[PDB]
Amino acid sequence: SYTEKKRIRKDFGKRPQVLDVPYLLSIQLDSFQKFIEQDPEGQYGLEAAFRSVFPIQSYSGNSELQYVSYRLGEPVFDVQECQIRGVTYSAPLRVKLRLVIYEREAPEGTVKDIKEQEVYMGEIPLMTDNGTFVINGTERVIVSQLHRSPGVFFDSDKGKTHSSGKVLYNARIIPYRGSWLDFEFDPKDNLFVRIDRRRKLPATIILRALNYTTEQILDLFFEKVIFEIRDNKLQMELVPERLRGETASFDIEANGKVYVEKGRRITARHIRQLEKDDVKLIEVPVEYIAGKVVAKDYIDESTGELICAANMELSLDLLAKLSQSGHKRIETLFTNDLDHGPYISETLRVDPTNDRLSALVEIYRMMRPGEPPTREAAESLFENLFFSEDRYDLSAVGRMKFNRSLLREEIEGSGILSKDDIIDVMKKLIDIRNGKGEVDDIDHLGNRRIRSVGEMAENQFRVGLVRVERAVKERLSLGDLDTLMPQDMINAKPISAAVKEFFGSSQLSQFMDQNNPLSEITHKRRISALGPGGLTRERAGFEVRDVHPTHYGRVCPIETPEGPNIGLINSLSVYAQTNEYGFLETPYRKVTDGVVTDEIHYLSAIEEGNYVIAQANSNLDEEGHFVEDLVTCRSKGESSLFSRDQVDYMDVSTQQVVSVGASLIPFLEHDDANRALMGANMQRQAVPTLRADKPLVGTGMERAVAVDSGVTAVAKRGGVVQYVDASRIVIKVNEDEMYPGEAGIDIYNLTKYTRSNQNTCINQMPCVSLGEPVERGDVLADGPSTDLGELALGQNMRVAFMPWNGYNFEDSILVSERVVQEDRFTTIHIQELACVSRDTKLGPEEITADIPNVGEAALSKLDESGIVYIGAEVTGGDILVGKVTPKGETQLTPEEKLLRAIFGEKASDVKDSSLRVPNGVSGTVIDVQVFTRDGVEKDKRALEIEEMQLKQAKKDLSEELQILEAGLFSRIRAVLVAGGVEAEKLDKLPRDRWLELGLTDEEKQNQLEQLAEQYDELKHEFEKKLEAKRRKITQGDDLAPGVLKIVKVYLAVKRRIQPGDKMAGRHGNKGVISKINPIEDMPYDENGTPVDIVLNPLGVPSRMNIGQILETHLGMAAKGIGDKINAMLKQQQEVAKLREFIQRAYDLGADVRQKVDLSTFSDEEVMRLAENLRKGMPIATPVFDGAKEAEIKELLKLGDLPTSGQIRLYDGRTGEQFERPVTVGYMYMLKLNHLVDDKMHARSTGSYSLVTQQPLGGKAQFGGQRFGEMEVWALEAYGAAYTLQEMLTVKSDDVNGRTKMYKNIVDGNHQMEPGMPESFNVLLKEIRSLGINIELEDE
Amino acid sequence: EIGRTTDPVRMYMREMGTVELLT
RNA sequence: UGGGAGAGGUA
Repeated sequence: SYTEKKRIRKDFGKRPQVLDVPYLLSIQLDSFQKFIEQDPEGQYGLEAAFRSVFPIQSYSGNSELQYVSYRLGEPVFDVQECQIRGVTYSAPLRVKLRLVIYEREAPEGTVKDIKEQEVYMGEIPLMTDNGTFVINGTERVIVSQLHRSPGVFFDSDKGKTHSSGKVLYNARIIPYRGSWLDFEFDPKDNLFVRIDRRRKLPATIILRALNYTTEQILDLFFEKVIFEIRDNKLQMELVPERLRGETASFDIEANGKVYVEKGRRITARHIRQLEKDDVKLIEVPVEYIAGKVVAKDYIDESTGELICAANMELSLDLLAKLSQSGHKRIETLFTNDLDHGPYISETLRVDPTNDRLSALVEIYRMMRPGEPPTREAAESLFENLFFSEDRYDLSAVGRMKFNRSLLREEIEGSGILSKDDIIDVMKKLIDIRNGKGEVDDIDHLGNRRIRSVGEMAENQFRVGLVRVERAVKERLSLGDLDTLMPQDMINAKPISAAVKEFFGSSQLSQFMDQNNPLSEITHKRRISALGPGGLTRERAGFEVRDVHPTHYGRVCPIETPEGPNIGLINSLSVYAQTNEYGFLETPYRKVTDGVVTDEIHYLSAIEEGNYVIAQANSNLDEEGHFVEDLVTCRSKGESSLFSRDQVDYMDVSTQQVVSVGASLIPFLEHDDANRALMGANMQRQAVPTLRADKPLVGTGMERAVAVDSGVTAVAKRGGVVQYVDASRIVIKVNEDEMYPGEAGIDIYNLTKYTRSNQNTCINQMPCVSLGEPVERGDVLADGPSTDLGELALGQNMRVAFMPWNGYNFEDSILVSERVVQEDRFTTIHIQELACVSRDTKLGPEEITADIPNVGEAALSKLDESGIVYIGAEVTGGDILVGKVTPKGETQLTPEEKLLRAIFGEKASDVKDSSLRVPNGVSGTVIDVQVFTRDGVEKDKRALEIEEMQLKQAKKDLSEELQILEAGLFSRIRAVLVAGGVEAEKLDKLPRDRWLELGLTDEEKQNQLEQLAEQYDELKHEFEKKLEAKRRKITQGDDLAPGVLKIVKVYLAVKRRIQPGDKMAGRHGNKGVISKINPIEDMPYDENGTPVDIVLNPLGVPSRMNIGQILETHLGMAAKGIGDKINAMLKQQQEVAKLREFIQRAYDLGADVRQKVDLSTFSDEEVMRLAENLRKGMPIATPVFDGAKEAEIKELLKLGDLPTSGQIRLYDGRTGEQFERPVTVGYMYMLKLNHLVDDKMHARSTGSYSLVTQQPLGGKAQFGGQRFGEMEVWALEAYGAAYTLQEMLTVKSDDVNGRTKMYKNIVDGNHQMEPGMPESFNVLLKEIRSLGINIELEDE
Repeated sequence: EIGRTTDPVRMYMREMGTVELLT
C-alpha cells in the first residue's frame, strides 16, 4: 500500500477477518443497474416493462405495434453541469418500434405496411457514480423500502371478541398488484371473504363463482363416512382412526366380539383393538345418525323428485324415505367436535346464493353496488378481478412465497390465481383452525422484502407505459393506416410526467443529507417502512417498532431516529445483501466436523432459523476448531448453549450486527444502547471543520467509509504523480496499466468550495506530493471531513472529568480559549442567494448599476454592470445585484411630462427591488453565476464570466490535445521502431514535425501516412469539440417561462464556536458550550499544559456510556506515545531509536492480528511515519473486539503515564490543587449543526398573516413565538389575567389595540386598550357562511 | 338497485340505461 | 408577499 505506509493505525483486534467489508453502495448501484440494463431474457427493468405491454392489437385487430429494441442516448450535460445549471441529469430514451397492419380484407393479411422508425419516449434521470440522482440541479437519494412480500400470510388476532376471548384465524392473499383477497372467521365458526376489505360475504360464494356445486365443494372440503342400510338396521363401514377419546353412543359390535361399551369412551388401546381385529362393517343404531349431515345429492329414482339434497340434517322420516326409495347406500360427511369441524356445512347453510350466476351477481352487487347486474358484466368483472394477467400479478416472488407457505414444491408458476390456489388457501386456514399448523410471524424478515430504487422506478415506468398504451391503442383503433407513423401517436408526456413525478416528489425521493460523508452514506444505505405501499407513521404500533430476533446481521438495532420515527426507519448492516427476490441475507462461515473453514454462505432470513450458528466471540485456534465444548449458539429464534460438534455455522465477523455508523464508535460494547443509538445518530450531524483531524481512537472502518463514500478522489490507474495543484492532480500511469492506444495521463479536477445541501463546505484538498508514486485504489484528495483517507468528523480534545464551578452543570461543556484561538471547530458555511429578472407586464426589468435614491457608499461594492465584485465582504442590509422594476405611469402631470421629454426614461418612476443580503448574514463573495435567456444581449459582466469560462475550457482542451498528440506520436514512434531502426534521427528533430520523415513505400510507410491522417482528423474532432464547447457556453439558457436572466450569488462565512453551540463525543454525550474560559483559568498539570475541555463526571453513571472513559484513557495513552515520538524527533536522535520505539509501540497488544515490521521500511519512510505519528499514534479498536483494560494500561505504561489513568491537576485561578486525581485524556469531539447563530431569534413587530391577522411564524420570515394552549393554561393557573389579555389581544390579532400599544409605548405610557381579536371575527364569518346565525348578543 | 349507492355518475348511468336506443 | 402538502431533524 502507499496511502497506508504513511500512517499505520495500531490495531487491537484479536480475531482475523475472513471477509472484507464490501462496497458500501452496492444496493443502490446494483438496483439501478438492474433497472437500466439491457438483458435478453432474465427480465429486469426497462426490457421487462416494454415486454409487459408490447405488443398491442387494435379494437378489432387490423394493426398492431411491436417492440424491437430500446437504447439510451448520451446525456446532454455532465453531472457538474447539471448541478451548476439547475437542470436534471437525465438521458434520452430512444426505442425502435415496429408497426404492422393486418389486412382484414384478407383472411390472414400479415404484411401490408412495415414501419421501423426511432421513437423518443421521454427521459429517465440517471444515477451518478455515488448512488445519487441530480433532480432539477439538487441532489436526491431514493431510499429503499421494506414492505410485506406478496404471497399469503395466515395470521390471527388476540382476543377481539371479548364475549368469549376466542382467536379468529384469517388468511390474506397479497398480490404484487391487484385486488386483495382475505378469508377469515367469526365467533360462530363461519368462513367469510372480503375482497379489497369490503363487506363480508360467505366464503362459498367464491367457490360457486368458480363453477363448483355444493356436492363438489363437500368432496373438496370433507371426507365420506359411508353408510349402508340392510334389512332395516343400519350398518357403517368404519375406519377405526376417526374416534379419539369421545364416548360411544352405543355398545359397538364386530362379527363375534364386543370391544367398546355404551357410555365407555374409546381409548388408544381400543384403537389398537380395532386395528388388530381388522373389522370393516359395524352395525349402528338409529339415533346415532340423527345428527349427521348428508353429503350426496339424492333423488327418488322411481319418480324423479329430489328427496334430499347436499348439506341438510336428515331426519327419521327422511331416513325412512331413503330406505323405501331404493337408495340403499348413503354417503354422509364425517364431522367432529375437536378437529374435523363443520365449517363448510354451516357456510353452505348461511350461503344464500345457489348457482354460478346468482353468486356472480352477488359478487357484482358487492363490488359495484347500486347498479343493475347483468350476466356478462358480472362474468367479466369476476374474470378481470383475479384470473386475468393484465389486472393481477404476483411477479414470481409472491408465487415463491405462495408455494412455500402452501408446502408445495414447484417454485415458478402462473402470475395469476386459480381454483386450486383458492381452495388450498381455504384448506390451510381450515387446518390452522383445526390445530395442525401455526400462524405466521408478521414482523419476520422472511415476510418483508426490500423494494429498491430500480424496482420502484420500473413500476412507475410501467404505470406511465399503460397510461400511454391505452391512448395509442385508441388512436390505432380509429386513425388512418398508410400515413400513420408511430411517432405522432406515441406521446412522451405521460411516461416522462410519471417518472419525473416519482423522482422529484415521491415520499421516498429524499433530499440527501450532506453534512459529512457518513451522513450521505447512511442515507444511501437506509431502509424505510413508510412510503407508497408501506405503513403510515401515525397508525403503527409497538410490534413493528421492535428488534425482531431475525435482525441479527441484516438490520442494525442501534441506529434509528429517536422521535415518532423510531422503529420505522432502520439502517442496513455492514455485510447485509439482498436475494434476487429481495430478502435480506448475511454471510456465515460453514463449519465442517468442527473445522471452521473459510467458505462463505449468504443465508437468508428463514434459512438461518433452522441451523445452529456460532457466535463470533467464540474462540478458535490453529485454523482448527473450538477451544471449548459447551459453546453458545442461536437457533430457531432463541440462543442457548450447544456442543462443539453440533454447530452448523459461524458469524463472519464481530461487527456483523451493527450498521456503518454504529461501527465507528470505539468501545461500543461498554455503552448502554440508549446512548450508543444517540451517538450513531449524532455522528451524522457533525459539520466538517477547517482542518481535518483523524481520531486517535477509531475502528478501522474509517478508511472504508472515506473511500466508499465517493467524497475523496481515488486513483483509477496507478502510477506516478506528474503535477499537483490546489485544483488539479495529473498522474502518469505505469505502462503495464496503460492501454496500447493511449498516452497514459489521468487528470483529476478537484471540486473546490462547492456548497453542500446543508450549506456546509465541500472541497478536495490534495494529500499527495510532487513525484510521489501511487497505486490503483489509493486516496489522492481528502474530501470535506476526511484526513489522509480516514474519516475525520471532529478534533481530539484534551478532556478533564471534573465539575468546574457549575459551568458544566447539566450536560454542559466548558471550553478553553485556546480552542477558539487555534480555530479548531471553525466551520465554513457557503450560502447561495438568487436574483431573478422577470418580465412584468408593465415592463421588463433590467439589471444595471443605475439604482435610484440610494447612497454612493453601497454602490462601491457593485461593479459598473450592476453585480457585486468577487471578493467583496458584504454585511447585512447591503446590495448584491441591482435590479430595478418599472413602477407604472398611471398619471399625466407636467412634471413627469417634462421628465420624459428631457431624458427619455419612459418609466422614470421605478421601484428599486434589488436583491439584498438578509440580516444577520455576513461573509465574502466567492462565486457569481449569471444565466440568461435567448435573444437578450446579456451584459459586460456576463461577457466577462463567459470569457473566463471559455479560456478555462480552452486550456483544458489544449492540455487534452497535447496529451493525445503525445500518445499518438508515441504510437508513430513505436510503429517506426517496429518497422525500421531509427532512434537518433527521430529525436534529433522535434516531435511535432514527425511526419515529413520518410523512406521507401511499404507497410510502415502506409501506416505512417494513415496515422498522419488520423492525427489530422484528431485535430478535426479537437476543433469540433472546441466549437461544441463554445456554442454550449454561448447558447442562452433554457430558463423558466417568464424570466429573463438569473443572477446567483454565493457567500461564505466562517463560524467560530461560541456559548450555546452544541458539541458531542461519539457515545451519546452531547452538550452545549456554556463558557469560553481563558487558558490561565483552565486547570493544568505540573507541566503547565491546560486542559482543552472540562466535562462533567456526573453525566456518566446514570447513562452508562463507559466507552467515554475508555476512549479518554486510550487517547491519553496514544497522545503519550505521540509526545515521546515528538520528543525524539525534536531532539533529532537517530533512525535506530525511532525504529526501535515505534516497533515497540506497534507490537504491543496481547495476541493481536496486526503484524507491522519496520525492518522492510526504509529510513525515509520511517522518518515520514514518525512525522505523521508525532501528533499521536492512531489506534484501531473494532466494535465487540476491543482493547482490554490490561492493554490500555500496558500502553499507558509504555508512554510513561499513570497506570490508573488519573493525574493530579492544579487549579487555574487560585493555583491550588484539586484534592483528588482527575481523569484526563483525549476524547474525540464533534461540532453538531445546531448553532446558536441559527437558533437565536427575536422580534418586536413585523408582518402578519393575511386571513387571521396574527404575526408570522419562522425565523426565515421574522415570525413570533407561538404562545400556545398550554402556556395559556399556565397563565390561567397563575392568575395573570392582564398578561393573558395582553397576549391574546395587543401582541396578536387585534389591530387597533396593537397600533395603539406601539404608539403608547413610544409615548411612554405603558397602557393598553384592548378589543376584539380578528380571528374571532373570522370565526363568526365562517360559522355564518355555514348558514348558521351566530352573533354577539348585546347585553 | 334503488338505494345502496352515493356516486352521482353511477346513479346517472343507471338512469340513462333504461330508455332504449333508436334505430 | 404569504397559503398548503411531503420529507427529515431538535428538546
